[PDB]
Amino acid sequence: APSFPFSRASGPEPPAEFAKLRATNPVSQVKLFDGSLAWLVTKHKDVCFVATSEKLSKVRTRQGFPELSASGKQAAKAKPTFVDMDPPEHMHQRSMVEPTFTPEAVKNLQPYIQRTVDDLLEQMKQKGCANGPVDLVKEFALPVPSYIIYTLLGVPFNDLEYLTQQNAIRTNGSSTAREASAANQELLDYLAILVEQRLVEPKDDIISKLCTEQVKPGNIDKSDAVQIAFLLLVAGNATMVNMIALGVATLAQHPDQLAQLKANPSLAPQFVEELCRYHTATALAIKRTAKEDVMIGDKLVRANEGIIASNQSANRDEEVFENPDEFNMNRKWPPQDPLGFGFGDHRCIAEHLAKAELTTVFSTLYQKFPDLKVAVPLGKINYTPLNRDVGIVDLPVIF
Ligand code: HEM
Repeated sequence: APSFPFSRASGPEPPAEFAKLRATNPVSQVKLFDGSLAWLVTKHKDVCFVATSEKLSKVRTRQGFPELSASGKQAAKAKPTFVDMDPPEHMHQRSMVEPTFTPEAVKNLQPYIQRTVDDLLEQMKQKGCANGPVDLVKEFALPVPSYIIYTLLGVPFNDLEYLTQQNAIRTNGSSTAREASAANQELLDYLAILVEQRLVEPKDDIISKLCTEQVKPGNIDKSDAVQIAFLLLVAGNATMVNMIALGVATLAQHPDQLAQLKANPSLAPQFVEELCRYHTATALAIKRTAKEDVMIGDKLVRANEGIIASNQSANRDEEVFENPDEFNMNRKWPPQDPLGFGFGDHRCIAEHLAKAELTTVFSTLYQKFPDLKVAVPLGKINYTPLNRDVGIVDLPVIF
């Protein structure tokens, strides 16, 4: 049984192990850091199965849950939020914050999203270019999702820049454990303040909604509200940043498609669709423990055994996506759902918001800067460590 998680084949590539497993051992056992075993599911059909089976659980206090790291096991001790709940608890809490993320609400947020992107682009533009190349991540990829989620949560405008930086420290590779923990606790303390403030004087934001609709009524307590807000913040911000950076790098890697996108920004949604399939920046979230014996393919997963369903592998499943390793924004999509945002009940609550942010970025970026170019050789891009989800740390660009 090989050690898992695997390491990416290279900067922009997924672990090489998946393709081989999909072809000769679709459901196999892998070894976790603590020596425990878990079943790794690699085929699309099987990942969908794992994502929806009611015989499987997300509760981390269940023996057999596939924790992939030491900190993961320790974090499982805290009171859980809907991300780690099974029905009916899951939807009971998730539904408390769903409203802001529906396709309709996101559609209505479009002008705000566009406005946020335009402003950041305009700033990045005045950030000059005569003084050398600028870092697209620090100047654009990072603040776009950060400002949007912070603003949606209820953070005032003047606090955005500082909080964006602090939340970034939480996951920065350069950050020490101490710095990361401090930023983490700092954000939690700040949200606790906002919750106290919004309880007294609610505004038009998620935190306020939690306070008035759930805290005051006594459905949840203040700390719960804080944890739900924190979850919405940290769950996908880092991923958003990486996806934006990865999209820019990918376009540079395929001049033909960049030319096509420049000539037709209306192709942004298709490009984002292909981007979320090709670069599965969140590939270790579909994990479960078997509540009872379950058969998957030619394997029997016994009660209390853990399962890791790789949506990254599923998105490269040759049986579903033709020429899966080819990035093609003009790709002819099959009826099967790409799994960049998961599947089933737990499917990313912000899938629509995330795609809207990406679509806005890629339909505006090259209209603002038609000659935007990565300022270093593509093969020199600074990707995240290979033992981590795919992403880019920094990306110098000129325009
Ligand atoms: C483009 C970036 C994003 C990608 C690719 C992504 C992908 C995912 C994936 C694969 C999952 C696991 C779904 C499952 O269990 O099947 C997930 C869950 C989740 N994501 Fe994201 N996500 C993104 C952005 C966001 C953003 C912007 C937020 C916050 C505003 C967010 C909040 C969450 C939450 C709270 C969950 C847990 C949902 C649940 O368990 O019910 N995600 N995301």
